[PDB]
Amino acid sequence: HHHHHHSSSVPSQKTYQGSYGFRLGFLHSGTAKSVTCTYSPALNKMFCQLAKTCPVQLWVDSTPPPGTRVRAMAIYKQSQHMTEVVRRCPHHERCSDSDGLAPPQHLIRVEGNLRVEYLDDRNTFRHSVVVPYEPPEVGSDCTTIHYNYMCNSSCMGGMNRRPILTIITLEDSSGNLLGRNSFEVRVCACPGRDQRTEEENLRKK
Ligand SMILES: [Zn+2]
Repeated sequence: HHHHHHSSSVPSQKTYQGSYGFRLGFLHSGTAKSVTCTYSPALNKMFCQLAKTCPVQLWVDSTPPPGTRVRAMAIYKQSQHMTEVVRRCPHHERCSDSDGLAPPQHLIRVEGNLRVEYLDDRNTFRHSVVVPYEPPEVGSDCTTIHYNYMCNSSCMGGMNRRPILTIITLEDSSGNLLGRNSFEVRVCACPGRDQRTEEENLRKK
């Protein structure tokens, strides 16, 4: 459809635990050359490869009500590009790599969930992917959602080498905000090397 490049609104990226003590967790922070997705606690930044699985843990202090959902949305980190809608580059939008659920223009996808829903906001023009919140299995302390980023920092067009932030919101069935957390994301070829070097850069900052 006729694409809108900019949005009249910028979603908040402010951390909010809310009534249920909503917080994100990440599996590991290792930086081996074989790593496909890792997280830097010091930088609150995820480093991952194109289309690879990105586990994100959802933690709560108490069970939220039925119908609770979890939304993911990307926005450009630099204020300058903040109103530009984050979307896939022409190449990826047109390569026919859809899994049958995700519209081709969406940067963020969720894998392994038949109840996933993709939204193209007709008011804000922002893209987002939502799944039902699934309370942890008996014995488990959290639940994990597996995201996929379908463009990287080397793509022509789209992000065009610009840094982005992923904003995760816990919402009720009415669309009200229950919690929010965000982290920067760098989709690249060597996540391990980049994280190990960027953490070094921070240490000398
Ligand atoms: Zn791309």
